Amino acid sequence: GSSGSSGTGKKPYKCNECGKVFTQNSHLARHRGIHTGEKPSGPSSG
Ligand SMILES: [Zn+2]
Repeated sequence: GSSGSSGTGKKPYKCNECGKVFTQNSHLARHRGIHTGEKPSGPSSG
């Protein structure tokens, strides 16, 4: 007695970070990089 769910992501490979899709996983894995990094911890003072 409830709406049944179905379908995870027909797409080949999507970026759970932004949502970009890449036919080839390799393209995605490498892309995800654009996200990681550039995460400083406040001021440096050095
Ligand atoms: Zn992304």
